[PDB]
Amino acid sequence: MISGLSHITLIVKDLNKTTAFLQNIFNAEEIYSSFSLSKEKFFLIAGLWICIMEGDSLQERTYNHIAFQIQSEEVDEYTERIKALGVEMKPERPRVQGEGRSIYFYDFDNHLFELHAGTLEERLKRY
Amino acid sequence: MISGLSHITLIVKDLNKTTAFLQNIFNAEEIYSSGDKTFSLSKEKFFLIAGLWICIMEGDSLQERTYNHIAFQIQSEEVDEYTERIKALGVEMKEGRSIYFYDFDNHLFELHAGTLEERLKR
Repeated sequence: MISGLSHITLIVKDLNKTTAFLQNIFNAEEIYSSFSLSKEKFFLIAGLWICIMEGDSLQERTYNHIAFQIQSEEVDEYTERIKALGVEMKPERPRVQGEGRSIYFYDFDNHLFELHAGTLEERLKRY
Repeated sequence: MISGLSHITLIVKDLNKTTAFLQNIFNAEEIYSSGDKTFSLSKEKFFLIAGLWICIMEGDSLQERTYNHIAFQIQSEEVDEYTERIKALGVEMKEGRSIYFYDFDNHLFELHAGTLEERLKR
């Protein structure tokens, strides 16, 4: 069986610019930096290992994405933080009852990120 | 501050085919299903894989393959086992430490043997 999540790998055209992005918004803690076969850095974000690699590859924008957990009270604060950095944010997404609030925004390489204030239990409860 | 991972959302063309893929390889447990084509409401399912909430929504597959991907952890002793199990599904694969393969929607997945924590020793 699967032990769990190992890490998430994102390819970006500008590693230093993305690094700043992650450190500002996610309080990402760099724990590794690339003789290396590629320019990459590993960050620890809320217990999750995120690997960023510099490269030309660019995935078209889609709803395939990662969602991090935040508390309801923090929605406005993160909204202000994203707004401050001029990063593109999505408008309010339609929701069903039991589905908590979320914020959606992009990095500089078509990666959509979600900050979700809801829970799985609430979602399944009504269900 | 961000307390951790909430969930991972993937878009796939065939939800029933993907569900089989998830259950077979990752021992994914379906815990939720919604959708009503007569109500113009697309299909969506929730699965639990090693305690992780995975949301799957039916839609378009990724247009091209890129190195952006998710990596799940397994045991080193399990590398050969998972290699063969993946092969049995006909999906394309790119006893070491990492297995790379795609599902039917151009999503690159990685099965990593060992912990990145231990990986740090370059």
